[PDB]
Amino acid sequence: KAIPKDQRATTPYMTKYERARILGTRALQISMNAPVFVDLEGETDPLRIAMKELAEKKIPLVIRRYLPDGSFEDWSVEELIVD
Amino acid sequence: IFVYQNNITPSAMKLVPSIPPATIETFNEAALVVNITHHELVPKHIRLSSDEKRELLKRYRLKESQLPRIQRADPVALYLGLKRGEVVKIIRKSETSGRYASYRICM
Amino acid sequence: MDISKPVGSEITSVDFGILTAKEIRNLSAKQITNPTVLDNLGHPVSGGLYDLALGAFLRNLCSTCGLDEKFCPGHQGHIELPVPCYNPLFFNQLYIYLRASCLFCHHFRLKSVEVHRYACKLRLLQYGLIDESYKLDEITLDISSTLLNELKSKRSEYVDMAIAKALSDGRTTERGSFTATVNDERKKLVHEFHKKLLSRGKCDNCGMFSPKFRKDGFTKIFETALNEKQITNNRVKGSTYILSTEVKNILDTVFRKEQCVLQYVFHSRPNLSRKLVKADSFFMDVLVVPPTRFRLPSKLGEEVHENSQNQLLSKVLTTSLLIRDLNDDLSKLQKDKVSLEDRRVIFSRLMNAFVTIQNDVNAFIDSTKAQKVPIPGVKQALEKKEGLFRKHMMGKRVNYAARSVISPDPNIETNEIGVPPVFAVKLTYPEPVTAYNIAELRQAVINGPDKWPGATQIQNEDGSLVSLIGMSVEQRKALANQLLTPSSNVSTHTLNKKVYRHIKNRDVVLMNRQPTLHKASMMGHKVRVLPNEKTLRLHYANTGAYNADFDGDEMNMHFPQNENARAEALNLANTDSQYLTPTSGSPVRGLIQDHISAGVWLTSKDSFFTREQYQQYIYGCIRPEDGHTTRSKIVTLPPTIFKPYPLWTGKQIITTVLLNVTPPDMPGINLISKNKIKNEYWGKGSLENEVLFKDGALLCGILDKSQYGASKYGIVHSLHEVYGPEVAAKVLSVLGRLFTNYITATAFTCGMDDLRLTAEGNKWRTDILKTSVDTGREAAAEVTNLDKDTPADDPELLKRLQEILRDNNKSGILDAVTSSKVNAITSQVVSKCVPDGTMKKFPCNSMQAMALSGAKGSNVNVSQIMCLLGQQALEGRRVPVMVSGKTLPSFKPYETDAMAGGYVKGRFYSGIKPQEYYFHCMAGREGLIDTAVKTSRSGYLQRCLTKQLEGVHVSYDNSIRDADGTLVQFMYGGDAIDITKESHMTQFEFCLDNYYALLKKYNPSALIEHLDVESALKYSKKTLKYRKKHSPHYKQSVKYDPVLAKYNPAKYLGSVSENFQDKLESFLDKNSKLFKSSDGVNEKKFRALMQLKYMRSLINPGEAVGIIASQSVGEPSTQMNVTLGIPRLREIVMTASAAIKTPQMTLPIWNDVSDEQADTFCKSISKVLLSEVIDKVIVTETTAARSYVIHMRFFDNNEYSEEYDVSKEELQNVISNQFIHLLEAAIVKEIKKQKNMNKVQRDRQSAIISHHRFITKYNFDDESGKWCEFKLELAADTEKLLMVNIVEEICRKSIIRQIPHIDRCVHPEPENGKRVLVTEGVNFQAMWDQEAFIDVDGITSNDVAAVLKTYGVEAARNTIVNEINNVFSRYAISVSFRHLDLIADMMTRQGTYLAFNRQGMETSTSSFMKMSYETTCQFLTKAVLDNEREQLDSPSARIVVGKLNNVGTGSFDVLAKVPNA
Amino acid sequence: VRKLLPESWGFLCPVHTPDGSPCGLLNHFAHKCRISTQQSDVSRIPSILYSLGVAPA
RNA sequence: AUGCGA
Ligand SMILES: [Zn+2]
Ligand SMILES: [Zn+2]
Repeated sequence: KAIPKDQRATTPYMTKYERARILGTRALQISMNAPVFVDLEGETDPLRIAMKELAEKKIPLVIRRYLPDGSFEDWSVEELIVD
Repeated sequence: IFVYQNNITPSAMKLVPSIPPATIETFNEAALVVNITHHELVPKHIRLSSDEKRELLKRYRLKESQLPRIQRADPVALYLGLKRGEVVKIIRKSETSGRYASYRICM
Repeated sequence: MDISKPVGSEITSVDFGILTAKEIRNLSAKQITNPTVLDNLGHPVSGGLYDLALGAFLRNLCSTCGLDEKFCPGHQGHIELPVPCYNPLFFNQLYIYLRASCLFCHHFRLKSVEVHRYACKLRLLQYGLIDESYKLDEITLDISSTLLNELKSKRSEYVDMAIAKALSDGRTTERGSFTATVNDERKKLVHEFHKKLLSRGKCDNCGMFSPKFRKDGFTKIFETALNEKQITNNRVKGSTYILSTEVKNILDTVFRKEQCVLQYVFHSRPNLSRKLVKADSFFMDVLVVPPTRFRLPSKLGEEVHENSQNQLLSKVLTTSLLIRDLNDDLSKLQKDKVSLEDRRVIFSRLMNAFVTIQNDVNAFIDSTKAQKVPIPGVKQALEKKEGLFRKHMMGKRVNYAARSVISPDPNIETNEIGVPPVFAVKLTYPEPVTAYNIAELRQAVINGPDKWPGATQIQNEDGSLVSLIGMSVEQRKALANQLLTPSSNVSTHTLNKKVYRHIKNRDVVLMNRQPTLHKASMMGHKVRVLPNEKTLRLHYANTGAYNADFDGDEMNMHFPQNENARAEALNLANTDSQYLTPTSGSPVRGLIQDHISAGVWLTSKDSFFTREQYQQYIYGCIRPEDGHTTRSKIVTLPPTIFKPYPLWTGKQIITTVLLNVTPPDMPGINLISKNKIKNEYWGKGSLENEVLFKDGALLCGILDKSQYGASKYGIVHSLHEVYGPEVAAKVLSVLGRLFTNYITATAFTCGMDDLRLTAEGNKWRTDILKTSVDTGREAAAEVTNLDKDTPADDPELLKRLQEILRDNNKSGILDAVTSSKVNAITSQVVSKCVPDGTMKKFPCNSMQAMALSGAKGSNVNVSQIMCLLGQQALEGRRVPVMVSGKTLPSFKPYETDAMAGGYVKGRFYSGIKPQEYYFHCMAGREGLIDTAVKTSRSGYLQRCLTKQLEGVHVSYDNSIRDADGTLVQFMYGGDAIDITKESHMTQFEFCLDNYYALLKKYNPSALIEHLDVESALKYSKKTLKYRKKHSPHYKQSVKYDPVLAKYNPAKYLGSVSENFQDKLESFLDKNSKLFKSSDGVNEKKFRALMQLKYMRSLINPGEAVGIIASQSVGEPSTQMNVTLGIPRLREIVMTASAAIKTPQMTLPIWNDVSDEQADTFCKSISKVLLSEVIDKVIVTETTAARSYVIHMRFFDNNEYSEEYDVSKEELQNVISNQFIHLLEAAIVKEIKKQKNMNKVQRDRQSAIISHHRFITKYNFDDESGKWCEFKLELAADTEKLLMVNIVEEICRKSIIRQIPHIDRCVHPEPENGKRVLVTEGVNFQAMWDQEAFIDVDGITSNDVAAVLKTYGVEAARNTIVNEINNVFSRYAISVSFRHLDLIADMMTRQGTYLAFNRQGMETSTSSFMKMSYETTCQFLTKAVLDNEREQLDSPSARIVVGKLNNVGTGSFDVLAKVPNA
Repeated sequence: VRKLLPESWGFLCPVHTPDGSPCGLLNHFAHKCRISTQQSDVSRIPSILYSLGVAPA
């Protein structure tokens, strides 16, 4: 099932759905006391915090893009063109 | 290719499959009066090779049975002589994309 | 749900399979034997239906776990059925297998070697090796046992080889092979197999004669006697009722002896469990007992009624106890009692009792299988409208939800929702407390449940809940200092407390308005709590997406409880992401009514404003403190007029707002749009339709619905395109405030003065309306076909008009012609009056303003008030007429006045005469009927294909795969373009006037490092060469696929449709002179920009394009010679009917084909019935045979020769050969119902007598053909018949000329295309012989099935997409071709015309999706009988198991990178 | 069945009709409509008809 | 289930 990193063939861009799930799950982690890797800068909404974390790509999440075969491509946030 | 004039008897139709040495195809002399591949709604059907088929099945990571189907008794399958398993590439002109390449598996 | 309580044991699939009595007895918590339910008048009977082993009850703990009614999950008991009975669900199955066996050998009556061949085919189809399954048939060679064993050896060898190859080749696996086509080939094989199994009407393996088996229907099988020829044949080869027990004892042994085939017959996939196939699966030796939890009584307000399950189950237990009592009789009798026939009655007890208990089990299963409002069984409980699946699984009630009447409010954002403080204090979010939110949640707790952003409850990390419903400020104060307490238990150290905070101004909420008709009708809005409200407050801009109106409309407000649902409702479903519909990509969100008329008034060159007024309107619409700007200060323009006084225009105000809402780092939007107001209205030289936007500054024209509401390139659409949805939304809120405030300063009104015409306008109106008096009768005499000015009282006119009244078609012509003429009078009246004759014009006239700007109204409405109502119609034609010939009592019979037909000359401003009020009442009512029925014909259109395409989504490879994985399309619409992006993808000039802005959006230097900018561009150069080389369709140089086939269009910039590439290059060439007017942009940097726009406009991996398609075909079909509208769409999509109601075949006629030749061919193909040529038939029945002298007096030879192009000789052949033979056969059939004269003519008559047994004479008008007389003589024994009626019937059954299936060829007027002839029938083979007039390559048809049979699958596919495109085009609806093209590809996924109903659904692979549509129990039965396994791919199926949906955000997984040191 | 017919002029109201499923099914009598509640003088009508020239059946 | 609101 492991698509080799040299062989990843999918869209270099983060889909709106990918961005949505990343921001939701990571926000939920910050709201459950995941260590924040950026200045809280006053904020109280965990979702806006996760948005800041996306803006600095500090997010430590990986997207597993599935292919209907079952092969998948592990992509970092730090590479997938956020927008 | 066996072009009958009016009919072939079902007993002879039991002879049609009887020589796995060489395919036998029966055709109606009245149904040959027009080349359906002549028609404006029928895009270009191209028979794929065994290697172009194996490549197609690799690029999309899927089984043969998961492609779109073309019936074995489809007139166009009868024209091209499609055997079972044969994939045909259909180049159709689309009202939006222009030339568009689709595929069909003959099963 | 709680995020604090994870699980990591998710269900991955669902296996189906039959239970076993030993399994039930082993798991069973108890045997229930006592038909009692309650005891001691108030206690659960021991070992009865309400034993505590079946769960907790009445504070009695579950006797099987000791758990309370609030804790015990309950446990399932079982009943030891007296006999075995029959499983109803498989009764149809076991009956077949009973009919399939041999009773003297106990084998299948099909050849054993042929059976083994069937096992081979089904084994190859478990692994889905179809090509090999068909290749098996070829293995071929009194038949020796060595030879039949040689066939079994060779076939097993083929199975072993084809398997060894396929497992070696990985083309399958130990786990089988399962796909839609494999399922279909299995159902086809198993069907032919069952036909062969049933075909043997005597055995073959043993040669024995099995009895015929009959059944009662659901409780008894009988065994028919045999014939002494077959019984003595059985000896030389040497109706009775049977019990379920005997069937079980036979079928056990038969199912064991045929286990070898049935191993694959009863599995669609390899039976890894080596499960024996037992006959006890179709019979019930035992009955289970559901949990008491699900058997609680029906208490309705006060009344406690026993559960219907208790009743039917108690009936099984009572009847079973009676049969147990008969077994008491066996202990009773059966010592020997040698001659006590007394048991002859107990034998009536056995037959009656046994059928009775069986019937009662049936009734408990299915009420419609027993024998006045019978309590429902589980089959009724699961299906129909409810289908437990539909009412509580595919849709449910939900918590954290409210419903309320919506109220308008322009001061909120266009993306927000005004929540009344009852909801703000009654809706909570479970907020985990941290170091960053401790202050806010401590305060919210301090406020308490009875305040604003307080909080209703606190959930500890230990799991316990502490309600604040009644705590005092002191106690809540105490808890506020404990929200941050330390850990206490290692079991809980990882958690943090939760606070159920009220909904507040930082939460997103999902608003839904019933109609759901489309995904755009349920969006996420940002909550804004409004004080002293009681209604859900909504901005006007959303009302055209919900199709909502403050008339009384109610809306559902859903509050999501999870950061995943928050993030999605703020990022995916949010209103801004819904500015365009996927149906067409036209904006559905804009300002409305008053805001439109306010924009029309403010933007007039006549509107000036003083510095005070201008600045006031500006801060009125822009609040920098609200984040309404990208400047943090305010900026302003110089006045339009420096002079006498500093003056600003309204267009300068729109300039100021646009200059203040757009980002300072970007140039102003440049647009040339148009208005809905012709320039003529602003003067003889005024120019106000050209809307001009230069660098952010409106320089000419006004704004209206066409601009910021029209959602068609206008201003708002252009801002959406250039700066994106956040800016366009900001623009909408700013405009809504600007126009609301300006409507506060100047307002808008309408009144009677706005409705009057001048004395002149009434002079023209009355003068033109004097001309309809001739029109009424003039048309009546045109349709009647009588001389001009024919008196309105001519008696012949009245008789002709009665002839017309009695004919519905002639009346249709009279209505249609009178309608066209009086409608010509209407058109005259309006075109003369209206805009010129009004008492006050334009601006000065608000009534005209609202229709002409398109704020509200139409020019039709304005003409209906100011001019005339005009012709009323019903179902497409004029007023109904009474059988007396009167359309109203006050009208004399056949009144030729236009008014008497329903033409109302009166208008709403001066009223309508009562005779006219009855007609406008007719049209208005029939309108309300159409309005009330259209919504029932669009629900089934939505759901019928929405069930099918819900699995249909975008694979990550851009290919469209279903949730199964079966590929539907290799690209979306063949371009991978998102409709919600495409709108400007082909508007190059606009992009050019805004080049630098789009270069600032899609700046490539950020991305040019992640992709390739050459490979695709190079393929584009070589392919553009080969494409210009081959720029005939099917004799081109096929060698180069399109660039989209060879490179992922998201990865190598330049992989684009050849249509888009072609249009772009052609634009760059045709504007090289515009490329000689620019500051310096070039077709390579501009072409690079447009390629990058194309890459950035592609459909995202995981898009729910199936559902989007289904809604984009359904939703617009609610607004709705051949079948049109919903019945046509149903005829295609819903049924894929091989029998169109109006099958037509279009025939293109060669350029060389004359019009006169075309009319000759139209006559030459149309059918001509014999009836059509007969003028009169005289039968002189004389009866001493019974003489029938049948005289057929035809038309004149030249009459039928000029209408049907047939001769008297053809009439001779048809009469002498066809007509007579059919009539003579009909006369013989009527008997069964009972029980001059020249030599050549004489030879014909005698010869026809010699060909027909009844006929005696034959005299024919050989001089013209005017009649055909033949004498028929019958014996007295013939009694009586209605010979005239027989003749008539044969006349309409005799044809001079008929092309099979083709009725008529008509010559419609050519339009928008080549000359063609439209036939009313479909027969391609027949047009193939007509090639000398018809370019066969250009024949088309509305009949999908006929195309599939003749021209193949791609032609039927293109016919579907064309036919549906025609259906929507008829209603002038835009629908993206990508939707129709997807739907067509899905209907042809198997190479056929696979409709979207249950029949087509059968072949889909998800058993739960089948279960959850229709015939739930039938799909369940076919699934269990297969031993099917659900791979849980269907979105519906996945919902059934409570699994993350695989579409969209669930199309992938998220993992985390974690430091290891 | 729901089509408003001209026979109803003066008997059923052309505008008193619900909106929805019942539309056309739930008519309303006109404000001047009456319903016969008896029957009368049928016995003398034959005598006058016979006098008017009706031939006895 | 009937009527009915949207
Ligand atoms: Zn229990
Ligand atoms: Zn037998």
